[PDB]
Amino acid sequence: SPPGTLLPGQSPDEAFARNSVVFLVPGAEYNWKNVVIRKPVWIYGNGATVKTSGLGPIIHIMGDLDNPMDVRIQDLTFIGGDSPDRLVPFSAVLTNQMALWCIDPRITIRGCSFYNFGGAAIYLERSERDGRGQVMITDCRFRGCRIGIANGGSVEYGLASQNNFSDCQICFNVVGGNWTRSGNVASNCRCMYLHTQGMWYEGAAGNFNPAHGSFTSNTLNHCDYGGNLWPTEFQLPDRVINLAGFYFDNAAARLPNFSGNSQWYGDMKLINFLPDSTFVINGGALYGGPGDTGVIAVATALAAKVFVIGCQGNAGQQIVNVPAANIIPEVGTRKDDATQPAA
Amino acid sequence: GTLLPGQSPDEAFARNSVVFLVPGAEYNWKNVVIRKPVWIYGNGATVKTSGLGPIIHIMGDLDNPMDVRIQDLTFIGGDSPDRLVPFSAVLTNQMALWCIDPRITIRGCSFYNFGGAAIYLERSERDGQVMITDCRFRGCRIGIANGGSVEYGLASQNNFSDCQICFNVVGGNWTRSGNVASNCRCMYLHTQGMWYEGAAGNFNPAHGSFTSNTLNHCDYGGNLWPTEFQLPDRVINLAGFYFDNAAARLPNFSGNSQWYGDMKLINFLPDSTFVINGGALYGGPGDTGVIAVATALAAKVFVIGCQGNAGQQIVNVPAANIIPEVGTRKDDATQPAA
Amino acid sequence: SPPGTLLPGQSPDEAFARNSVVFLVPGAEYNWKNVVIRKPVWIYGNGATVKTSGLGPIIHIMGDLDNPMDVRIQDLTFIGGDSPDRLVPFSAVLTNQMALWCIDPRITIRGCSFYNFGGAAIYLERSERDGQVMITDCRFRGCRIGIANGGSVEYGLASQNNFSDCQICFNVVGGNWTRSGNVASNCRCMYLHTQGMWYEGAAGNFNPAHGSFTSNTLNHCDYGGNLWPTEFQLPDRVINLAGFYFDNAAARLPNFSGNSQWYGDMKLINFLPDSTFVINGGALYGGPGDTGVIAVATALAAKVFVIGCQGNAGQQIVNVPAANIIPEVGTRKDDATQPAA
Ligand code: MMC
Ligand code: MMC
Ligand code: MMC
Ligand code: MMC
Ligand code: MMC
Ligand code: MMC
Ligand code: MMC
Ligand code: MMC
Ligand code: MMC
Ligand code: MMC
Ligand SMILES: [Cl-]
Ligand SMILES: [Cl-]
Ligand SMILES: [Cl-]
Ligand SMILES: [Cl-]
Ligand SMILES: [Cl-]
Ligand SMILES: [Cl-]
Ligand SMILES: [Cl-]
Ligand SMILES: [Cl-]
Ligand SMILES: [Cl-]
Ligand SMILES: [Cl-]
Ligand SMILES: [Cl-]
Ligand SMILES: [Cl-]
Ligand SMILES: [Cl-]
Ligand SMILES: [Cl-]
Repeated sequence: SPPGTLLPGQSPDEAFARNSVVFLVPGAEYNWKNVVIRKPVWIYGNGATVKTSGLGPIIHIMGDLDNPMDVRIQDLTFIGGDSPDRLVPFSAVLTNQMALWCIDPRITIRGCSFYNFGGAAIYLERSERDGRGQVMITDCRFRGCRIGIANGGSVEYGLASQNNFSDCQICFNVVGGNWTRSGNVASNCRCMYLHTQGMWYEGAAGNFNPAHGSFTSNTLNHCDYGGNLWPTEFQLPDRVINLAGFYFDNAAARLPNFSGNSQWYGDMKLINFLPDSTFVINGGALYGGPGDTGVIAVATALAAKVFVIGCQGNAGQQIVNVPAANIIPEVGTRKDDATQPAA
Repeated sequence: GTLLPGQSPDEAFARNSVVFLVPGAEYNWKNVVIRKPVWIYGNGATVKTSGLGPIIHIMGDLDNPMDVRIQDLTFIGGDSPDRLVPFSAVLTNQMALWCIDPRITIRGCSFYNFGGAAIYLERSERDGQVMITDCRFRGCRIGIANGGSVEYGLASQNNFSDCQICFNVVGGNWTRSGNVASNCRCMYLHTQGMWYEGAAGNFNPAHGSFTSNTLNHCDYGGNLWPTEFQLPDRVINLAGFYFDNAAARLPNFSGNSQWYGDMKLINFLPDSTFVINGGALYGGPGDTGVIAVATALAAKVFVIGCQGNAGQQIVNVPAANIIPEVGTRKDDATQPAA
Repeated sequence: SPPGTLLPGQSPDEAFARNSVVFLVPGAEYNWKNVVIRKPVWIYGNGATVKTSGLGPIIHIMGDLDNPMDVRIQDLTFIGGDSPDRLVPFSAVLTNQMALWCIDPRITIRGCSFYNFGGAAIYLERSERDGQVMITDCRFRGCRIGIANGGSVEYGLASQNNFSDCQICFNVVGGNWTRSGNVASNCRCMYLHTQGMWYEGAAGNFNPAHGSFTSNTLNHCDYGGNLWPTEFQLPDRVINLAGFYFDNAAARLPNFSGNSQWYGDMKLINFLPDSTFVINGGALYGGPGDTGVIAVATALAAKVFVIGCQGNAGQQIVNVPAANIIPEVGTRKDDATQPAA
């Protein structure tokens, strides 16, 4: 192997430690487990596939926020197992079933695919509370994963755009604040966006300065009806929750900006958020029914702070607890029901 | 993995999972067939062709997890186009890529002077992720044609210029975001009885997402393609955005710029509303960049959070449906014409 | 040296003039100054780094708008110096401290990084008034200006880029660009357009701005992170920068939708009267004090709308009439001393 090439069966750790850039064998099958990257390196995957066994992650990446060079991973497929067991309860042990675990990340992940991870396919965390460590995840595919992307507290200002999710329970497990998530396509996932207190994958910085990012031009279809196979019921560290397409429950956090999103048979649960704010579902397409499929529900206590502006939709779409004066133009069927949203 | 000019592409694709072209070289291909996933690193090469297209036929395997991927490759379909020739079934073959049952990624490629659709995607049967990003389309009759049941694709950050129709839309649920189009007659077309519906037909159509796009100089100040356009069974008069299908819903439409970029909302499924949200609507003088809705459906259309000038005409949408006021509101039941 | 490879220490000018596509040595360190590209060429940077010295640009690119092939630069890091001197007054001298100076560009810049440029990291100009431009997935850090597009450099796309610790991200003259999905933090100004700018180029301040500005984030511009000064020297006067600064009676504002402004002040000083402007679908968070103020000139206030925006009580909206703000967001205020140029 000339310098820069990493063959199947060779030691990845040694290759990464000795090279600033590494090229994999085009279309080859690798088998990696707990590989450790301690310095910036670029990996050109060249259409290769990385399988694994046992307890993940496939790669541990120890970031150096001081170093101007980023870790970059392009054009690589990661396989976490065979098609998932969706009925297994989630637990601390399964949080290890990751493709990438990055701490203090300065990373670019572009054109990669992630199949059948029992935890988060990608997990980013910060070793200490503070965003000069820029994170970019674009043009990736996620299929069969429990969680797509988990960003811990103080992993901030990342960009996750133009990704495609299908058959995942939770696409974005959101803790760290200020991310832009734009132009992502999701279908047959229980939940595109989850934020609450007491989450998995908060990391060492904890649930700090959370969410309040940007969520634009995304599609979240068939969350609760007409495609998704993952259960609604989901085990957090201290309690069970009932997932929705968009789930937000944290009295100490603000919601992201929410504009240009399509929700066909979604459901959205705005359970709790910081009272010194408003929230607008802006420029959305809201399609649902018949029955309670693709419901948007807000806590009555906060309903007056929620608006639905410039949205299109059908009569079958239910909007729950938002005052009629707050919905311009009329869209869907407006309803009052203080039992909704349930946590 | 290297494929040289003059070698057989079919053999190279059938024998390799990944193929690298000679950087900057000129290839000459015609009716190449790909039957298994393969990645092509184009490396700035150019592919010319002759006769009847496509340049490449791609027979997809939806069962197979690997995608076909094509990067950094320029496709040339001919010399600068004959814009006055009537469109016909024969010209539908003048394609760069024809993909069936696609699981495909097309990134950083350029498509010049195709007499049909530069890219055509179809499904062999009614119900495979599709990504088309950072591509350039210039001089093509049609940019991207997605047939019925080719759904949930992403076409973003592409640039279209001097094309008659950028997106020939049949298949549903695509995201089309951040595309820049100038001097094209039509950015988006959906109707019944289209070209390139493919085997699944006009099924579960449109109702996708159309955000942050720019469609400029469609009917004035740049475009050279004719308005009049031949579908299989009738002639239509194109607009920057043309929608006529009583059995389909419109996409979400937010953050788009329309400078001299006419829109015709002729017909759509009555159990829906439509909003032109967060747009910039600039037009006039005269009837340039008109937004027109059928009077029968006008009450279901809203123009919300849009900016624009006095010269921009908005036709048949009720005044109560336009917040804030933008342009010059007008009633005219002869608009929009098919 | 096989065809298409350019090694450190070899002449870049000769390599570019002899090849249509060039591959750099993966992860190698190059040192270039005033390299000249006269014909389309693609550069695969392969994670290499380019340092420089003296007066920039690192690369001069003389475009041929007649030629269908683009210049393409991928996966390359450009270093303009050590961490910047933010208190130095800006002057004509420093405008040369660029990574890329392109004239009559047909160019794609993808996956590149730009560190510590004393001028514009990227400057695009047109040699004559009336060529597709794409700048995506790039990082800009410590630069005075990120991207400067001169007059008649139009219809470019700048999307999915990340800016931090820059004074001005986009120095906007040329019209009709789409700027979408960009993330900026700790920069004094994300968008600047006015008369009498730096980097107007040979075509001047012609057919300016009026593009598209969507899904961007501009955070901590005037508070809580940014270290660059507000006060900024243009050729003929000093201005006081804001996160979004627009002052040109002869130009229209871009479409403005889906943007987040946390401590991200906006000054709409002057713009063409035959238009309206809408802050659509935004998140507007500010306070306490005058941090993240949105201010419009009282003369033009009636033409400005704030539609479908969310925010907090601390966010100040100045001079926009109450009837123009739907739904209510922030604290509405009248003050004709704002915005100051
Ligand atoms: C971070 Hg292992
Ligand atoms: C970190 Hg602003
Ligand atoms: C995808 Hg919900
Ligand atoms: C089928 Hg939406
Ligand atoms: C599908 Hg050829
Ligand atoms: C391009 Hg209309
Ligand atoms: C030129 Hg708008
Ligand atoms: C173009 Hg120097
Ligand atoms: C970044 Hg203001
Ligand atoms: C702190 Hg935003
Ligand atoms: Cl660790
Ligand atoms: Cl679905
Ligand atoms: Cl967020
Ligand atoms: Cl191979
Ligand atoms: Cl065929
Ligand atoms: Cl034009
Ligand atoms: Cl659509
Ligand atoms: Cl009004
Ligand atoms: Cl070469
Ligand atoms: Cl020059
Ligand atoms: Cl976008
Ligand atoms: Cl602009
Ligand atoms: Cl938007
Ligand atoms: Cl004034």
